[PDB]
Amino acid sequence: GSAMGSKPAKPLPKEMEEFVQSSGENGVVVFSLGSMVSNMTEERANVIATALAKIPQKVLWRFDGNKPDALGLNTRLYKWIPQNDLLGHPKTRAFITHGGANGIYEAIYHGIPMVGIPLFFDQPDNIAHMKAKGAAVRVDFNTMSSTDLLNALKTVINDPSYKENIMKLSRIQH
Amino acid sequence: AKPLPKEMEEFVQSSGENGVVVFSLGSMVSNMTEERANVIATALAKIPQKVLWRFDGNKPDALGLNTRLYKWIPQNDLLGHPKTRAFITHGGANGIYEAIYHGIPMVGIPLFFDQPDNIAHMKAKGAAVRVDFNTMSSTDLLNALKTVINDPSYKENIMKLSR
Repeated sequence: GSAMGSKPAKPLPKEMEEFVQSSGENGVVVFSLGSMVSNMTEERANVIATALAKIPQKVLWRFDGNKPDALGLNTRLYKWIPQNDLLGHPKTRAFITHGGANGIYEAIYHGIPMVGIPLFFDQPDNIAHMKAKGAAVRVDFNTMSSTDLLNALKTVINDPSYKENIMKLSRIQH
Repeated sequence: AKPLPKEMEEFVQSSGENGVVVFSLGSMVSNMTEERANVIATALAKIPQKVLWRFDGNKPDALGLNTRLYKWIPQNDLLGHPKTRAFITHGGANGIYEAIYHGIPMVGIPLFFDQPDNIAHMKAKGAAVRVDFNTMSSTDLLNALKTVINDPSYKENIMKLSR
């Protein structure tokens, strides 16, 4: 019973696990665009915040800018997230991601369907293969409206075809 | 509710009282030259810790029996494991936050972007040593690892930053 402890650390930090548990039946959504667009224009952050505020899920958003004016009560901002641990949490319903390789692998591993928002580099191709397999919907960061993002979210969270398609990939992967 | 994939967990537990080291240069090091992979593998093979290396290229000839390659690692789960002794990282912000949160000292190998300044800050705080990916020899990397594992000031300094 030392100060460090001799057991593996808890999956989620203290307040974060309480926030996830408070989602009840609706569950949560993980939102991370990676380090390179954790800061963004006020206009883009409010488009996103407005969409996220309209789903009944709780939302964990990796974000470091100024708090958006339209941030919903269901949404919390985090400078960092234990992404794999959130994706493996039983409450998690969807992953909004830029489509990096580590994130897609964790999404497939844990069977979490995606809203893909590719920005740079391999990310457009990474999401294209997920969209092909029915495990993701794709939206365009620069031009998406709040309703565009909200519809993508509602689709991936509630239409089970996305969950089932990524579970097919999950069951091969492990 | 298990942080590590089964086979990865068995490897981590197999480290006994030596513990493990987590090595990840992130997404932008997809692959590297044979020459660099052998320099790294040679160094990693010479510590008593077991080593989990995020790596997706050709298996290095010099890969030690203490070292395993993974296309993907659960980085926060490994850093939170009681066996973990050090984190060799490119210096991405998320990894550094996790290392600070779990009290794990770092060998920083910054490559691009914010990574040089991220690692420079950790080194200034005594929580990291810094090496150069393109220049480092096997001895350089081995000495850095030995330092941050065996000199406790690095772990103690990063635990200060924790709170």
